[PDB]
Amino acid sequence: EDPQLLVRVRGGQLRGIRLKAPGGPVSAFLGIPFAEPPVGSRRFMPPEPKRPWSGVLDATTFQNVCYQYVDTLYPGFEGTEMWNPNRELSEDCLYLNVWTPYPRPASPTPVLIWIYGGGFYSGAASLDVYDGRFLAQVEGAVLVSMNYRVGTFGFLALPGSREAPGNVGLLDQRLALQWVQENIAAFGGDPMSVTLFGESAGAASVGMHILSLPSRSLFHRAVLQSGTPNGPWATVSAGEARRRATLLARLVGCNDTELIACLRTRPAQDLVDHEWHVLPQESIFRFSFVPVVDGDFLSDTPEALINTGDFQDLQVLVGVVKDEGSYFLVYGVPGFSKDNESLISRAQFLAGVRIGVPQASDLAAEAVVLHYTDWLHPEDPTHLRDAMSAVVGDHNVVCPVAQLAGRLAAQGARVYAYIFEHRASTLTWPLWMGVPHGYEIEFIFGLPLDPSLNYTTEERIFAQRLMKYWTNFARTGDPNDPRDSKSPQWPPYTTAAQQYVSLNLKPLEVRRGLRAQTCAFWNRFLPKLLSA
Amino acid sequence: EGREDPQLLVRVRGGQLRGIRLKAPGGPVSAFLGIPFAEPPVGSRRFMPPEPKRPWSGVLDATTFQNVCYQYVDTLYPGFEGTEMWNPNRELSEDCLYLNVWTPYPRPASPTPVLIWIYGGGFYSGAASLDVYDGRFLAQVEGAVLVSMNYRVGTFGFLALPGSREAPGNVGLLDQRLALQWVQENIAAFGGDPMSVTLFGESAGAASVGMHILSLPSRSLFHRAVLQSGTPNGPWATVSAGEARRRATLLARLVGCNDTELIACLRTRPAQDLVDHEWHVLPQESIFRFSFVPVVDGDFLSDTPEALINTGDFQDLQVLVGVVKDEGSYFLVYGVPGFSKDNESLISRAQFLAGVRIGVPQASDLAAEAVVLHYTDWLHPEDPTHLRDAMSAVVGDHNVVCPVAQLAGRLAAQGARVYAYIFEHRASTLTWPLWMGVPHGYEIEFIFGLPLDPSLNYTTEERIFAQRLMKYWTNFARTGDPNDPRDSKSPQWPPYTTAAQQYVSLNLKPLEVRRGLRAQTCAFWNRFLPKLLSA
Ligand SMILES: *[C@@H]1O[C@H](CO)[C@@H](O)[C@H](O)[C@H]1NC(C)=O
Repeated sequence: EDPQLLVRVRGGQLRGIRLKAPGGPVSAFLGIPFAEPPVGSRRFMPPEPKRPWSGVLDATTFQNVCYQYVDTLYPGFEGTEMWNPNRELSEDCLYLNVWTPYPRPASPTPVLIWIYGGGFYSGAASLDVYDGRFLAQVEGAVLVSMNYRVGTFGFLALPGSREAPGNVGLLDQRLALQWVQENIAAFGGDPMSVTLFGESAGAASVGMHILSLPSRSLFHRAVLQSGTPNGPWATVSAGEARRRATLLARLVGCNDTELIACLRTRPAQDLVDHEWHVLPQESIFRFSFVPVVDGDFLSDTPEALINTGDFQDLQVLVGVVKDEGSYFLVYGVPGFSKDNESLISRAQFLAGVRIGVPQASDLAAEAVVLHYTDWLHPEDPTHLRDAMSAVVGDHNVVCPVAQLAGRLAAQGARVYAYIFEHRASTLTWPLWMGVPHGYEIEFIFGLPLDPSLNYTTEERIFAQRLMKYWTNFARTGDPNDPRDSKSPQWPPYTTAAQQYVSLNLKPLEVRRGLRAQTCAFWNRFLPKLLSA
Repeated sequence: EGREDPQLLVRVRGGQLRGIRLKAPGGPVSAFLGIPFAEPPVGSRRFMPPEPKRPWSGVLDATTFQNVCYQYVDTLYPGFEGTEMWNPNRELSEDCLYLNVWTPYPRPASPTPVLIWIYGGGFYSGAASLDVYDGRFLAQVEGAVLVSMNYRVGTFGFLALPGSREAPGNVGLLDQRLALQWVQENIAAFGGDPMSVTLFGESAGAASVGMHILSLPSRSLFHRAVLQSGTPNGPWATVSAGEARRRATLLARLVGCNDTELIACLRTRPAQDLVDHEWHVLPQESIFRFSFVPVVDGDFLSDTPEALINTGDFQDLQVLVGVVKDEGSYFLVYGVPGFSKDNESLISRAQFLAGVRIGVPQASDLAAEAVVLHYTDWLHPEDPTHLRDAMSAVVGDHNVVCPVAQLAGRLAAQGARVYAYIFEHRASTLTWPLWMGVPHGYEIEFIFGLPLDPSLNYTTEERIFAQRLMKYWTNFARTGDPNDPRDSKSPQWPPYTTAAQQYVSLNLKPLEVRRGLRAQTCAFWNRFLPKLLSA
C-alpha cells in the first residue's frame, strides 16, 4: 500500500498506479469518474456530478472510450489505428486521468489539461499519443485529460428542447474542468494555474471554452493546436442541427420529447450506422454532429463572439503543422491514397475543390482554383496534388487559425504562434503527405523520450524543447525559457508584425505573416463572394 | 537639278522629291521628310478614309518634317521635358498626312529590309517628327531604311458613326494602311526591300501594329511586327460600335449639332472646337479615357481583337513584344489623386481604394474589391510606399502588361514565333521622379539609338546598350530572330512558348531569361476578373 498512490477526492478515495517513465517514476490516476454515466434516459443530456463512492475506488487502468465510429479506411494500418479506440467502447465513458510526479509535488504545480480531437465524432484520452507520463516526469507537471461524449451522444441537438439541448460533449469537458478546480490540489496541482491544451476538435473545444463565460473561471491559459472554434467545420446553426437530428431520427425509425424518447431506446451502434448519412453532401469535414450555436453555451457564432470579445487577461498559444490538408485527402477526394504518390490530373483538382469547399458556388470554386493554380506549371500533377492539400489545410485550419490569432491580438489577448514543420522519422504515412494533421502531438507529449519507440536522438531533443515551450507557456504565459538567455526569442503574435515561429530541428526562426495573402483570400474575399 | 547632291533626288509614284543629307554620329544619312502620302483630309474629307495623294509636279522639298495632325496639347507640367518631349513639334493642321524616310548615305546597292514606325499617344496625340523617333541612327549604324508616318488622331482619326458613309471609323488606321501601301509601291526607289517590311510601334502604335496583324487587307503589306508596351486586345484600345456611336453623338451635342446631317454639322466646326471637347465626353473618372479609339466595326476589325487573337491562324508570323518595368507609374499623375511628379507620391490606403476605382473604371464594387485584395501586401497593408507601387502596378498590369501577356500567350498558342521582353533600364537622363521607375515610353529612345548622340549626355554604358537593342530590333526585322546568327557565345533569346513562357530582361547586363510574364497576376486579370463581371 503505497501512500503516494492514494488520494482523497471529494467523492472519496482513489488508488493510482505507479508508472515508470524513461527518467523516473510517475503517479497515474487513470479512469476517475467525473460524472454519472450518461446512459439510458441521460443520453443527450447535460452531465451530472458523479455521486460519492464507498471504499477505495481503483484508478489504475484506463476506462472505456465514449461511443463512436471506428475507422476502417485502412484496416491494420498504423497511421489510422493509432487514432482508433484502444479500449472497450461504452456510452459510460465519463472519466478523466491525472498524471503527477512521483513523489507528488511538494508545492502547487501548474496543471495542463488535454482535450483530444477527432472532429467531435471520435477520440479518447487513453490513446498512446496523449500519454501524460513524460510531461509529468520530465517537466514535473500535473497533466489531466478527460473523455467527453462524441458523435450523436455528445452533439446531437434539437435546440431549445429540455431533453437534448446540445453541446453536452462540451459540457462534459466543462465538468472535467470543474472537477479539476475542486480536486486537483489533492494531487499537487495548482487550481490557479490551469492551462487547457488540445488539438483539432480539441483545439476548437478549448476555443469554445474561451468563448463561453461559464468556462472562463476554470482555466487561465489556452493552447489551440491545429484547430479553432471559428471556420467551416467547428459549429452549426441552431436550425441546421435541428435538421440533422430530425433526419437521423427519421433514418432510424423515429414533438421533440417524443422524437428523443424514441432515440434513447436505440442501441448505441444504430445511431453510429447513420452518423455519416446526415450529410449526403460529398464533404470532407462533414461529421454531422458538432457543437451547435445555441444562444446558451455559445452565446452567438464564434466569428461574432470572437469579433466582439474582450480578451484582456489571456495568454494563448496557437499553431498549425506544415501540411494540415494532406491527411484528409485520402478520405473521399478521388485520386488520393496513402499507397501511391497521388499525382492528380488538373480535372481531378477542379473536382476536389468542389468536395473540399462544398460551400463554394461555381464562381467561388473558380476563384479557389484560380488562386491555387501555379500558372507557370498549371498541368504539373505534383503542384496540383500539393495544391489540393493546401486548399483543404488552409480553408479548414491554417486560415481559421490566422483569423483567430488576429482577432485575439487585436482584442488584447497575448498570442504566440507557430508553424510545426518536422516530419516524424517513425511516420507511417507516405512522404507526399509531408507533416500531416495530428503529427505534432507525439512530440508535445514527449514520446520520443521512450527509446523503445525508435525515434532519432535528434527528435528526442526536439521533443524536450517543445515540452519546455508548452510547460513554460503553462507556467508563465510565455513559452520562452525564463532564465536561459540567447536562444532566439519567440515573439508574441501581433496584428501589426504578425510574427510566428517554425518548430523544427533547426533552432527557432521568426517568420512574419501566417499565409498572409492566401488567408486574406479565404477570410476577406470568399465570404463577400458567396453572399451577393 | 544641276548643282544639287545627286544622292538626294528620288522619284516616287507621285513625282519628284528632293531630300536632305543629315549628319549622324558615325556618318551621313539620307532623309526624305514630309512626303505626302494622301490628299489632305480637310473640309468635306474630315472623318473620311484617306484618298491616295494625287501626283504633284516638279520637285517636292522633302527636307523638313510636315504638320502634325490636329491634336490636344498637354499642359499638365509646362516647361517640363518629361511631358514636352511628347508634345507636337510642328504646326497643328488637319493637313497632316505625310510620311518620313531615312536611308543610308549613299542609298545601298542591294535592297535593305524596311522598318516602319507607328507612334503612340493613346490615339489622341503623336507625331512621327518627335526627336525620340529619329531614324538617323537606325539608318546609319544598322544600314536600315526607316519610315514613319503621321496618322490622324482624336476625333479626326476615330470619331465614328458606325454603318454610316460619312464617318465609317478607323480612318486613323486607314491613314496608317495607306502609308504601308505607299511603302509597298515606292520604297524600292530608296533602296528598300518591299519583301521585307517590319512594323514597329509603341502603346497605341503597338495596338495599331496589332490591329494590322488582325486586319487581313493589311497583312499583305508587312511581314514582321513589333509591339512595344501595347496591344489591340485589352481595355483601352477599341470600342464597341454602339459605344463609339454614343460618344460621337455626345460630342456632336457638346459642339452643338440622321447621321449625314450630324457629321455635316461636325465638319463645319473648327478643328480646335473638336479638340477642346474630346475629353468632356467621359466625365467618367478614368485614366485611359480616350474617347476616340479604333472601333470594332465589322469591317477593319471583323470582330473584337480578343475574339480574333483567340480564333485566328498565325502560322506565318514572327512577333516581338514587350513591356517596361513600370508601365503604370506615368499614368497615375494624370488624375489619380495623391500622385505627382514633384513629390514621393506616398499615398494612404484610402487613396489606394480611390485610385483602383479610377484605374479600373469599369469595375463593379466586387471586382474593385478583388483588385485591392490581390494588390494589398497584407503584411504591410498600410505602407504608403507599397500602396503607391501597387497603384502603379494595377494600372500598368491591367492596361499593358497583362494584355501583352495575354497577346504573347494566344499568339504562341496559335503558331507564331513570339519573342518577349521586359525593358528594365532607367535613362540616366530621365527627368521623371525616381519613384516612377522605368516608365511607359522610356525604352523608345534606346531602340532608336538616341544615346549615340554624345550631345544628349547618355552614359557610355547606355551608348553600348542602345547599340545592343538596335541590333536586336533590326536582326528581328531582317530574319525574324533578334539573336545574332554569328555570335552564339552571348546568351540566346528564346521564343516565348505556352510551354515555358520565356522572356528576356533588357538592361545593362547581358540577357537573362525569365519564366512567367506576371503569371499569377495576369491569371487574375485575364482569367478571373472577366468572370467576376459575369454576374
Ligand atoms: C504630392 O502631391 C500631390 C498632388 O498635388 C498631393 O495631393 C499629395 O498630397 C503629395 N504627397 C505628399 C503626401 O507629399
